[PDB]
Amino acid sequence: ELVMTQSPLTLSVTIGQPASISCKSSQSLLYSNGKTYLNWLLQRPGQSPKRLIYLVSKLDSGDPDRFTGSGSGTDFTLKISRVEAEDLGIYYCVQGSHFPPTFGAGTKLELKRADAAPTVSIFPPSSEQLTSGGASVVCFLNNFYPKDINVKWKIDGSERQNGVLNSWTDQDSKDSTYSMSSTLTLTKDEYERHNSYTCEATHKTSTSPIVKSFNRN
Amino acid sequence: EVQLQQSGAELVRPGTSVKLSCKASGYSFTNYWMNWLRQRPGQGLDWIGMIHPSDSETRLNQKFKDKATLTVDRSSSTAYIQLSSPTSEDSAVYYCARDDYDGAFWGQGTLVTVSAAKTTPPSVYPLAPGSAAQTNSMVTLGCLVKGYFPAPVTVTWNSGSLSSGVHTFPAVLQSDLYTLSSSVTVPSSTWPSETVTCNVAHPASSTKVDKKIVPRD
Repeated sequence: ELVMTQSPLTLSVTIGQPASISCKSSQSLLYSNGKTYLNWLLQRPGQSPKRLIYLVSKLDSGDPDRFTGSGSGTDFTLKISRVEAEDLGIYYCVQGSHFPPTFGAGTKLELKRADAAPTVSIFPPSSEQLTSGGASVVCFLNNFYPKDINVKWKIDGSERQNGVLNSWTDQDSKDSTYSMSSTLTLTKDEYERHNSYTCEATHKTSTSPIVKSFNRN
Repeated sequence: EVQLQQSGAELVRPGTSVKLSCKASGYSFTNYWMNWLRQRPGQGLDWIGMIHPSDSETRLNQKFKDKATLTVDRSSSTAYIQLSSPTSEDSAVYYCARDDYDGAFWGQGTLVTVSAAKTTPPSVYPLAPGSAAQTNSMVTLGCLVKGYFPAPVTVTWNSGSLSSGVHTFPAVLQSDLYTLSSSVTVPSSTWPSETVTCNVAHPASSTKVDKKIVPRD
């Protein structure tokens, strides 16, 4: 099939500053006639996708000349001379020369800021939950930046991943940092067969794994 | 002008079926193709297929060959799609669109949730500090709002008093049921001395319960 590799997955822009997104195709979109079918859409949070450019560089109705599409064959780029608040969102790449038409994963615009280590808190299962037979350990890694983080649950010794569920908040509009919740869920007997529970995060702010664990004692 | 109005959020019991509609208006319905896209939770965009309302000629993405059936009703210029025997894998926001020379226009989309689940109030569990004595000055507590359905749920701390330093993570639909968590941070001098409680509501169950975050033994 045809594959669209967009990048970066998340672009960190600065209001007023310019921005550039890349989209490559696993094959040429240069069709038999003269048209190379490649458009970009912009989905602002909570909205429906809105096509911005069509046929590599043609702007749509009411499109600030701030956006500029360009490219040829397999390589294409979307640029914004000066990012404005309203531009923030996910930008999508889509091809129509090959069938079926395909999209790229989308590039998310995010406001850059200063690196911030995350705060970490681990929470042992609620007795109230135990009584019901289950047991979930929760870990919160709050107000960190950059968004890129790596979390692993370490029980007693090794890493484990059965019943682990994570969730991410959107970029906070007040401080521009991210937060992540991570929940390890076990049966009560599963939980009771171990002593140590650790929430281990690897973020760029620390050359050392950030840990916060607890033993059942 | 131009518009594509889609049907309201539909709940679909797994292994059955559904039919969504997209009402065209403000142009010659039977003049252009009608596209249908999908967007699973958190994912990008999938082009399902397209149908021309002039002669009902359809062209489908082979991946949905046996899941999607596209039809049109000239009289009321509505375009339909029918999901045949949908799994949880089909839960997503479905869109209809016209993306051609004469313009690119998208519907507002229809949320589809596939789940045998029935209305279910959530199990609210208190996230109390395990034993990380002080940690510093600030302390974070939490509330695990587990196992409800459908969405959403409202979570507030101390009836609204506590607003800053709060993180209510996006709900994650896992195994027929929605689970979500929320954290809160306060100065070690206010808790446990005072009383922190999350007050979470679940409109679908006409429920709203409070969970006092008690200092762990």
